[PDB]
Amino acid sequence: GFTDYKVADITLAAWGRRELIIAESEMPALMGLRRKYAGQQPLKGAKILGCIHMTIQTGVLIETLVALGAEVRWSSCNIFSTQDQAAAAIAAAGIPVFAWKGETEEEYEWCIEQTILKDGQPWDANMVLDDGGDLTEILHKKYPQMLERIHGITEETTTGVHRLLDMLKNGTLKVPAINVNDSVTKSKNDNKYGCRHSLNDAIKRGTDHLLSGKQALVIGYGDVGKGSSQSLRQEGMIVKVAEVDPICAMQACMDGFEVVSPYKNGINDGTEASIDAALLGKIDLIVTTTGNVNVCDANMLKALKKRAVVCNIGHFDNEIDTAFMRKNWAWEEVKPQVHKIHRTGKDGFDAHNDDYLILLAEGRLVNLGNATGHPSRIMDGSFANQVLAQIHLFEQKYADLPAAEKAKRLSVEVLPKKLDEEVALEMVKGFGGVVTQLTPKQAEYIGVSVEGPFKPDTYRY
Amino acid sequence: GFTDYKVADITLAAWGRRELIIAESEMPALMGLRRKYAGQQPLKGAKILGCIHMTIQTGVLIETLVALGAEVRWSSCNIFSTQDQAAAAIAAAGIPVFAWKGETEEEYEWCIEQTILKDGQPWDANMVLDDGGDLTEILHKKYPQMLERIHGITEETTTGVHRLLDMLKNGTLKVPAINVNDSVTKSKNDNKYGCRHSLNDAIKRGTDHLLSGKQALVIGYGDVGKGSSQSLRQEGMIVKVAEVDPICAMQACMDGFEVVSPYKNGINDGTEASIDAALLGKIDLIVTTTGNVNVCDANMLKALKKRAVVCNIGHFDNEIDTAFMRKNWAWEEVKPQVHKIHRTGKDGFDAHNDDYLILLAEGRLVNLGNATGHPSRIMDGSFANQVLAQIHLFEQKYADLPAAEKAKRLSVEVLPKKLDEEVALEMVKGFGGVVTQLTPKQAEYIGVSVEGPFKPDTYRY
Amino acid sequence: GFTDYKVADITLAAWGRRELIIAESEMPALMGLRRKYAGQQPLKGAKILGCIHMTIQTGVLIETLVALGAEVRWSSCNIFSTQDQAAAAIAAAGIPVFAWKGETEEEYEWCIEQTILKDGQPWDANMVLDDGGDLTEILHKKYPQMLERIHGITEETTTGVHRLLDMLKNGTLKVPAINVNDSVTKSKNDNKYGCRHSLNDAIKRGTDHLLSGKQALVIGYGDVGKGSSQSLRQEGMIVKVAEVDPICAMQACMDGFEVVSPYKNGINDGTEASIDAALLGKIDLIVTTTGNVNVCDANMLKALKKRAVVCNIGHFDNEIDTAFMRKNWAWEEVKPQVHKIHRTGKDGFDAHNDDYLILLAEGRLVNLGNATGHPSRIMDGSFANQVLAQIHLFEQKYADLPAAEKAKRLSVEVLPKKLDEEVALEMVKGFGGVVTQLTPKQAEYIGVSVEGPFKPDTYRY
Amino acid sequence: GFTDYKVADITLAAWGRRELIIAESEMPALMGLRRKYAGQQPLKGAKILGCIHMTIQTGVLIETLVALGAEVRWSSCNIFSTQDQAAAAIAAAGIPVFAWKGETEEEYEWCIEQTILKDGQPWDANMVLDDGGDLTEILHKKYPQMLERIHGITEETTTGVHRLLDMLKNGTLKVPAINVNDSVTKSKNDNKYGCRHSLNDAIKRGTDHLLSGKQALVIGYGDVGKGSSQSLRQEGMIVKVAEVDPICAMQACMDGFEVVSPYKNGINDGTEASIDAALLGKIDLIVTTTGNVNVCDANMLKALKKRAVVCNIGHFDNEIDTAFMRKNWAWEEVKPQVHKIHRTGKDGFDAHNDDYLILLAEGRLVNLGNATGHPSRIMDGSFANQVLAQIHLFEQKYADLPAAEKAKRLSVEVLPKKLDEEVALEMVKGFGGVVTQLTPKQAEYIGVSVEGPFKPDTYRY
Ligand SMILES: NC(=O)c1ccc[n+]([C@@H]2O[C@H](COP(=O)([O-])OP(=O)(O)OC[C@H]3O[C@@H](n4cnc5c(N)ncnc54)[C@H](O)[C@@H]3O)[C@@H](O)[C@H]2O)c1
Ligand SMILES: NC(=O)c1ccc[n+]([C@@H]2O[C@H](COP(=O)([O-])OP(=O)(O)OC[C@H]3O[C@@H](n4cnc5c(N)ncnc54)[C@H](O)[C@@H]3O)[C@@H](O)[C@H]2O)c1
Ligand SMILES: NC(=O)c1ccc[n+]([C@@H]2O[C@H](COP(=O)([O-])OP(=O)(O)OC[C@H]3O[C@@H](n4cnc5c(N)ncnc54)[C@H](O)[C@@H]3O)[C@@H](O)[C@H]2O)c1
Ligand SMILES: NC(=O)c1ccc[n+]([C@@H]2O[C@H](COP(=O)([O-])OP(=O)(O)OC[C@H]3O[C@@H](n4cnc5c(N)ncnc54)[C@H](O)[C@@H]3O)[C@@H](O)[C@H]2O)c1
Ligand SMILES: Nc1ncnc2c1ncn2[C@@H]1O[C@H](CO)[C@@H](O)[C@H]1O
Ligand SMILES: [Cl-]
Ligand SMILES: [Co+2]
Ligand SMILES: [Co+2]
Ligand SMILES: [Co+2]
Ligand SMILES: [Co+2]
Ligand SMILES: [K+]
Ligand SMILES: [K+]
Ligand SMILES: [K+]
Ligand SMILES: [K+]
Repeated sequence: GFTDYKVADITLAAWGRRELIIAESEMPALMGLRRKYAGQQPLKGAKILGCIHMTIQTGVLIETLVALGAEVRWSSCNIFSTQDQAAAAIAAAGIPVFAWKGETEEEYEWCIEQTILKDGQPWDANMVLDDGGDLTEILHKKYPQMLERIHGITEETTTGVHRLLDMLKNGTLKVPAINVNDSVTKSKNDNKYGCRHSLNDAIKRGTDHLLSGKQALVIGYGDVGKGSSQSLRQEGMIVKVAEVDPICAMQACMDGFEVVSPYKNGINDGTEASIDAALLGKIDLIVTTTGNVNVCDANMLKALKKRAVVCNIGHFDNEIDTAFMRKNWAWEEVKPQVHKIHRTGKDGFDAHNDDYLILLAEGRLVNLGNATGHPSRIMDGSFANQVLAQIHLFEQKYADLPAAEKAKRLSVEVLPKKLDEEVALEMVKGFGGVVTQLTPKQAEYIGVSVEGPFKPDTYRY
Repeated sequence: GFTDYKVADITLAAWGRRELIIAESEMPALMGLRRKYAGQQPLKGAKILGCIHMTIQTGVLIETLVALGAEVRWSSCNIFSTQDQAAAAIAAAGIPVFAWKGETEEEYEWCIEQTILKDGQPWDANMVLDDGGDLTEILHKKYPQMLERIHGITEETTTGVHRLLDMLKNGTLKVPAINVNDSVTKSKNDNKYGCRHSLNDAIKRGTDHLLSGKQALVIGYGDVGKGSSQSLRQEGMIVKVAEVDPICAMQACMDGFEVVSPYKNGINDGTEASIDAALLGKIDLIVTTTGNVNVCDANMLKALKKRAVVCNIGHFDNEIDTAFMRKNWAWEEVKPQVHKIHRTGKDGFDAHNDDYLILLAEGRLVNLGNATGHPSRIMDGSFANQVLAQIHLFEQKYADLPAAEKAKRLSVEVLPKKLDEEVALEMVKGFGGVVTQLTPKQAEYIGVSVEGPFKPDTYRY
Repeated sequence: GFTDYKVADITLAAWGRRELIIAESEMPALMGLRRKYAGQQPLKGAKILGCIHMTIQTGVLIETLVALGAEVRWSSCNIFSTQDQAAAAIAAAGIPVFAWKGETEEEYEWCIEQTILKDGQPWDANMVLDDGGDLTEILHKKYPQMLERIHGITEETTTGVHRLLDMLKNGTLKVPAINVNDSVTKSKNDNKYGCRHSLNDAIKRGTDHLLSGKQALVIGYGDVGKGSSQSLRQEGMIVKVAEVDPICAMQACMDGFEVVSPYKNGINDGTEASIDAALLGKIDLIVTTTGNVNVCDANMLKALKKRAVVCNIGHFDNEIDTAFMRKNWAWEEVKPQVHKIHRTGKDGFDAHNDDYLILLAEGRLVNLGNATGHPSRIMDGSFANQVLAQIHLFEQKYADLPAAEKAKRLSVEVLPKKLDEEVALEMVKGFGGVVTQLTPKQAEYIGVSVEGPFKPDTYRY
Repeated sequence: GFTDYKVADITLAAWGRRELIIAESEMPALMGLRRKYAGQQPLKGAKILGCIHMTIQTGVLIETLVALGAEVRWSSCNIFSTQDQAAAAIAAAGIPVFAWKGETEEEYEWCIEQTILKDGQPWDANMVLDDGGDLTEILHKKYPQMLERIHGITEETTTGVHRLLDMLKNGTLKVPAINVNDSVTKSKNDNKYGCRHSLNDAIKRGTDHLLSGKQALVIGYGDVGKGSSQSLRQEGMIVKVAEVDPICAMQACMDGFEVVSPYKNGINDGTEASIDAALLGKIDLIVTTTGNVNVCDANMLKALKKRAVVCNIGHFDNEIDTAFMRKNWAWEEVKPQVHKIHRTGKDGFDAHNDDYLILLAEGRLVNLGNATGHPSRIMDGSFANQVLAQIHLFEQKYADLPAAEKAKRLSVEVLPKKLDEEVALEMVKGFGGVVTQLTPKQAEYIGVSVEGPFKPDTYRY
């Protein structure tokens, strides 16, 4: 009798359920929270709007929140990141989900509205779980009355956290948020090792190209850039790295990479003459990891080696100037989320043309677009933090506080290190690792409790 | 024309000068500071007490301070870390230096005193550069009147910073200090990549042991532990990692290491029954990296595989219970800083005994004891921060300020991120790396200045 | 009106053609032969029975053989290795092909018969291209008269060559063969680096398991074992290696792997008491690479850690005792070529049972069964050797020769080193690599020609 | 007492003996032969002329030969490769040895003659152990009557085997020889992994340069070139590889290296204009590994980046045109075996000249000249083959055979694979590895004995 959903094929639910059962055995921290908190039901009464990639891993996150007492309405934060068997299994469980792989931009917006509205009217939501900030901005711009009764936002990714901090700076953030990205068991696990696992994964599934012996250029060397560069280098690629941050560039040099710039002397003056055409003429694969705009621009695309692969693993697809390629070049679909971009003109192409580029996921997040994103055992850390962040903000009950009390708690904060450590401990135990217990003398020698926390907040790991 | 020094062999000065000239070509950030601030002469009047490993790298640091206007009196912070040709070259340049490789503990204390006192009476020092805090504590415990004329302390390493913070929280810190260690171009360069370069280097010079295919156990996975594990793994060792911090252990698992404890279930009950004898019976090499006490204890040493190598790369030698071995086991010197510890007895050993351990540098920090420590191009980052930290505190002139302003500036702080980035930039240029310059639109997009700083202070890299 | 084929779905032909166009640009050695030999038509009159994995890469091989003048009738040598879009593209080109992914065993035997028979009568073939030797043995055991007109066999893989050598020493081999496997551009490219690329690829596609931090056991350390071990180790797995060959075990040790046996002291007495249960109880992934029988036996499977992944990348599925699992344990299909094997027994599994193993491709070649096998740029080397071998034996015309001179040519040979090098050179050029030309003085100095061959036949590379 | 020796410092004997006792525990194959054969005395009556690097490892080899019953007279095959404490320890055991680190070329020849002659007349030698072929050449050209009574030669290295085969081809080889180099436990252990261990080791001891993030060019990708490339890559260097063998170049590409040539298009046109100056102007370190002549020629040396390090790890120094640098450029000794080559003129140099190269070991093999060569556990394999080869040829008694029998046995051969495997087995056991024993069914399946040999002679490993 349940119809409050829209997925690609509900008959895929049994397959999704089999994969959810597997993923549970791969996510000990998330399943540890399920057992620890099921009796006390900390999310009883919570009504969570969720917008994050509708994968098998998100499925385990959704059912954990529900198991702790929440009701949810869910959509994906990307048009290509949904796993249809995951969405089908969630909808089969009676959970409102509006997501499928290959949405159009209009369908993407429609799916978010379907979570916001129930039976044509605003849902009685009181919590928000977001990845990238799209759902968060729509609520602020269009549904401010709903935010009055929402207790908090838990944001997954670097880009979303940037947008939250902009709203806080401008005095336009309406409810407090927890920066889930900057838990060490998120940023230094998800962003880095997740992309290490899934970047070459997506490139292989999309192209089946040998990577060993070829030239790669990674734009950026943050957490995603670090993991992305290792994903290619461990496959045998000759990887060069571009960065605007000299500290990250220093790490790239020390990690054994040649730090280069697409522009002569690193100065992009807007002309084709500032492009290091000799450098780009050798690159077989360029990956953007910056969260910035136009870091693989039109003039870089013009100068790339013939038949090079172009992909983005940053959150939004404007890191590559795909708009330029649509306006000027002919797109030939090899298969879903794999396109040959013929640089010979806009209208038509010789099917045996050799002057083309291969674009993955149409410039969207390549790991989730052409593969399945991060593996369950890595997302275990990010999503255990998500559950702890939902519990924390829901227990605070910001929406119920008076005006003078709301003002003292309107912030974008991170979880305490003690909880960060406790998530990490379950992850380590999941590998069969054994952490040593400090003796009382040792604990006093380095000035910490035997239980932790073991590092000051300034520690960078 | 100069006789206020004490080195092992002044005839080594020409050799040391030849290596100093090479090291300058390997330290562009430090030498870059030398030229930029040369005419300004910002350290004129500075009289710096310096206590840090008297290596060739420290030699370039000393002559950078002198070139900027400073007068110094120097000693080493470790008995085995001095390079005798470096100390000879410094002494030959008319700089008071009291350091040589192979000091006794008595001679170690005498060397720090020869810097503190000039011609029988206390020097009119006004600045302090320290590595580990031994000189800092002597000043506070034995020469507190000299601290009245001292403007600040610049501390190199993790252990010294811990001691600085303890004095601050007890109200005993007499002068402000700069945590040079927690610059990213220090901790995430020196502590990590330095030990990656110099750990296997020191193990090779001491034993010439093949490392590939053997079993290692690294105690600790902080910055030193991360670099030490990679030093051994990149040589092909099978590395297991012990940690008390679950977050660091999580990093170790994701980095591809098995996380183990020397104690069953990680619980040391002080008894041999708690030792995982099967695990330690397979370890060919153990390395301590914790900055903690007794992390390789007497019971672990008894259970270690025969002929296993024992060494420490933390700052102080008490990470290993060498006192137990001195009390109970016979020591056979193979060569300087290499001993066979025969577990068959104290008062004699069969020349062909098979039941022994190999101890490097008598438990003192092994990279400087059995090799030359970190390479010049890495210490470039650390010591560019040291010079900047000295310039900062000396310009503050804390000692000449009223009491109301003294208590306001009495702190242990780090250099601004902007200087951290400018140090990193010179290091990248030294590799031939080219950093990209943000366009104005990109800088506005991510909310930074084109000049930087490029990261929020919370960023962990 | 061409209907002489059987594929899964001919409407996939255009997709396959798009991927064949890309594959051609990834296979410069194969496409170089196609253009070097097109006008000469060296395979005019050749009628080739081909039996090898019907992949995109095989498609480029087939169309190369056709472009040089040959007629072919093709099947796949494995029930799971066909790429249906590749089979469709070939069938759409008017080429008899009988292959689809997911054949039953009876359909597999039927497909080879459809190549052997045209219109119910034995085809007038004169060449054989084989991978594994199944087609070769059927011709010898069932169609011997057909071998009177066959000029030669070109065998792709290690297992197939073993079978050819057994027939040669028994005097049952009726036509000469070329050992394509033992070209250096095959065995030391395909067998090693191919599995390096495609082993972790298949495991990710089948399970999406995180590999970093988990425990793997690779049975065997030949060419396939070496590449498989590197596939897992580069992902951060802790890899242990098993071997019966001490020389190969020595290489594993030096490469940084712990060498272990599933049996106590390496002695398999057939009892569970000989299984090293403590070792296998920690293994998350076992991979067989031996070409031998029952190297992952029933008692090993009983002792494996719960939820461990089991797969074989050797040629035949009897490396793992899947017959035991099919007889005693309950199989739950997750998706095609992914089965959970519940060790709770044979009569009903619980969907939430935790005591299962995950078997990939039902024990068949996992890289081809769960992914797409080796990438085009690697198969370029193997299939360029295939073309040269087919040319060589077809030119010899063994079947049209005197009996005395036929006996002089009945042999299992490898291609000459000069052609091996010429294949490698085109692969090197495909990477943009530039080899150096020896000067005549240098060529004399080492006793070679400037043109090569550069190594004696004893050289092992 | 005993005076039949010449070494640097006899008082180093005790230190050398302590390191010999350690090395015995690192060489289980060599010590296993000592244990297995001591009672049989297989070398009773053997009188071995030995010319090979007088290291600690050669010391264990010498004492194993003596322990099996032989007498020896020894010299080093390189002027810089002797460890003076090893030579002193051997002389102190009453064994004739003529070697010291830092010989002149004239002293090198004198040392070899001191082994050949005892008390001014030819020694009653009957066996030869050689590394490089210098001793072999002198006997053929100057002492042919001694070769009448010599039963054979055991040659260690690739360059020496080449010289043997030249003499055999020309009919000038007077006694049979065993190619020790081409045992797999030699060439694929010593040549590869030995240089992996000792190349970066020697570069660090000589220069203490940071290697990570810098540019290397390895000339050659044979066994030594493969090991040398890994030695630099595992340290974080950006390694480019040069080769003339396209098969070896193919392996470099697949191993993740860019394959380049010092000459434009790989062609030397006899002028500086054919030098890729852009490439060489970026190289921080060049290593020659070829066994060829002038692979780092004068014009390459002129175009190398300022302050680049230049070293050779081939057997002979003529891989680098050191003669050109001697004639044209000023040499400044940094320290023993480390020279700055000032490219500003032959006359003199400014101490602060930036235009110099750093040459290690004056172009002689750098691992032995600037460090200690391969570690004991690797040399265990090579030198166990040496002992077995000495036994095999001494037992054959070629010198006592009639002319007609000599003709049937005058050859350059390798040890049988069975012995190669038994050497490997002891090396594997030294790591704690456990080799699996084949079942009788498994042995029959792959067609080998359960005892081995396990591979055909064609197998390349
Ligand atoms: N696909 C995934 O699974 C996944 C996971 C986590 C984060 N992300 C996304 O990836 C992006 C990066 O995330 P992060 O956590 O690594 O952030 P980060 O801030 O740590 O790294 C981004 C880096 O890009 C560099 N950069 C910026 N502009 C540049 C330019 N023009 N050229 C070169 N370098 C430039 C910055 O210096 C910075 O170090 C974000 O959009 C984030 O949401 C994706
Ligand atoms: N020799 C060198 O060149 C060099 C360079 C830098 C720092 N250091 C020294 O090395 C030490 C470590 O420095 P760091 O920067 O890595 O500090 P860190 O705090 O970043 O790392 C130390 C780690 O040890 C772990 N640890 C503590 N007690 C433990 C125990 N009983 N068992 C297992 N793990 C345990 C902690 O959890 C922590 O992660 C300090 O003494 C520092 O001064 C030496
Ligand atoms: N799937 C692919 O893409 C692919 C590619 C090439 C070859 N293959 C197949 O893989 C198999 C191996 O090929 P290869 O070239 O590596 O052959 P190989 O002879 O070089 O290696 C096989 C190794 O297995 C070892 N071995 C045998 N029995 C063992 C046992 N009981 N325990 C442990 N080790 C044992 C042998 O010592 C040998 O070193 C063959 O069947 C071959 O046809 C598959
Ligand atoms: N120092 C040591 O410890 C050590 C150990 C073993 C061997 N060696 C010596 O090292 C040398 C190489 O030994 P190997 O066993 O590796 O021999 P190898 O034949 O296996 O490798 C040498 C390689 O050099 C390549 N080459 C030749 N001329 C070249 C040129 N002009 N440019 C580029 N590449 C070129 C060849 O193609 C060949 O692959 C020999 O002289 C040997 O005696 C030294
Ligand atoms: N430590 C060492 N002791 C003795 N011989 C060595 C050592 N290192 C390398 N060699 C040998 O030197 C030869 C090259 O001259 C190689 O064949 C190798 O076996
Ligand atoms: Cl010439
Ligand atoms: Co998102
Ligand atoms: Co110190
Ligand atoms: Co086959
Ligand atoms: Co030699
Ligand atoms: K996934
Ligand atoms: K140093
Ligand atoms: K493929
Ligand atoms: K050595």
